[PDB]
Amino acid sequence: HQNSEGRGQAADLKSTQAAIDQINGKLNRLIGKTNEKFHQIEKEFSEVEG
Amino acid sequence: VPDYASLRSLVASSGTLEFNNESFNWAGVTQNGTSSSCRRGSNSSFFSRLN
Repeated sequence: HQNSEGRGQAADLKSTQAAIDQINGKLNRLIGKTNEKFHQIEKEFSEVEG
Repeated sequence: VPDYASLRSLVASSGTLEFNNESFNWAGVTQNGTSSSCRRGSNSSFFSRLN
């Protein structure tokens, strides 16, 4: 802002946090989602089987 | 030939009929065996790769 008193700047945390709440929220849907699974078939081979 | 498709698929994957022949001192036996079913023009013959 700039008035007769001069220039200035001030943040708006209310809407800023509203953006972080949507971002952080999509992270916890994806980070740490891993489902454990084991003994998948051999994916690599050494001889010729056909 | 048992597991026919496997040979086909393994030979297909190689993609080459490149062939060198070696020597096996087949002692005291008749090589170049022949059958009338495997005609090679006039005379009878056999598979080109087998003895």
